[PDB]
Amino acid sequence: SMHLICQSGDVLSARYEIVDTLGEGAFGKVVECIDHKAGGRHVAVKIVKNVDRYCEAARSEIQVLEHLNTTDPNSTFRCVQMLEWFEHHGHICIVFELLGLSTYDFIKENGFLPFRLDHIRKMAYQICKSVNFLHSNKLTHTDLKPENILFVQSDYTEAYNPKIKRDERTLINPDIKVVDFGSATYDDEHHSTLVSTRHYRAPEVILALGWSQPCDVWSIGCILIEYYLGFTVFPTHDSKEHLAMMERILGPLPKHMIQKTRKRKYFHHDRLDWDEHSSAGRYVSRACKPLKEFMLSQDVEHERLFDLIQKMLEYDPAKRITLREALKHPFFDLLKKS
Ligand SMILES: CC(=O)c1cccc(-c2cnc3ccc(NCC4CC4)nn23)c1
Repeated sequence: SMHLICQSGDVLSARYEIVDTLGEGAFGKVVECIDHKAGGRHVAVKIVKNVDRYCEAARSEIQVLEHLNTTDPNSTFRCVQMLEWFEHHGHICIVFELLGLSTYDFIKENGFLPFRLDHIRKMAYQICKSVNFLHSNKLTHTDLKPENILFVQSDYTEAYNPKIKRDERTLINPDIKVVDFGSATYDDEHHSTLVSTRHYRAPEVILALGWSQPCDVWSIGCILIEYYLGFTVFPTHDSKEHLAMMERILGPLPKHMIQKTRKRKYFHHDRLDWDEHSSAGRYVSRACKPLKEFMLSQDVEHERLFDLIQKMLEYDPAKRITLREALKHPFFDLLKKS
């Protein structure tokens, strides 16, 4: 269905010639096009699957982009600019400015090797600045993950290394933009039950205690530790295991969240229902240690990052640091020297 309409050489809306695939999600596909009606400018086109759910998410995304782009026409807060949208054989296609690689693709293709601290600081700052602007405008992203943070530019170099039989990519400039408003929710709109991709889901989302701007802050915390290590500290699929991993890495869950939740399946009285002395239990234990033991250095700038990471992963969303305050954290002082 989608396969039949996203081929190299295909022409969309009598101007956009597909030259390459940039990526794939559950929503569908992102393709690189030459725009023959804008002097041959390369753009990005999100082709949405002709399914009810993804169609309605795409109409929702278009509405959010019109708002964010109108409010911030210079993209000072780094949300991707939408150029226009059309229908091609029943599929909604959204045209955007072409950006470079996802942070996900860059880490994955370098063999899950982390970003440098200097790069992470700049990227964290821009991610917080961009998501804080959604926060100012009565939005929650809900689906922040490395796949949805793209480098503005192809500002990197690439060489084949025959020792390890892949390309290695070296970042020059780490500037990013935030993409995918398919899930973004206004404060007064109906809130989805489940939101976020398992690895980046806040404990208030897992426990169905209600969610808000603070669930984004949790996701950014998870992104930052993945950028620093090259992998997530929550490598799991299952909800309970995910909660076991939070206990190991971050310390016990607040009793009030455990007792308030209707998600009682996960618990037994006051505590996670988790045989730690079992095979799957000892496995989680091996994979997990207190957060600050992931630090690769005791240098103070590593202490700075992990203090912010720890405040972003506060269990209680009423307590969790805001992006307004995260922007002011000591980790960022290095960017504001003068
Ligand atoms: C994934 C998504 O929703 C999205 C939305 C708007 C624009 C883009 C976009 C713009 N330029 C590019 C260049 C690469 C790209 N990669 C897709 C991400 C998923 C790994 N997406 N992309 C992606």
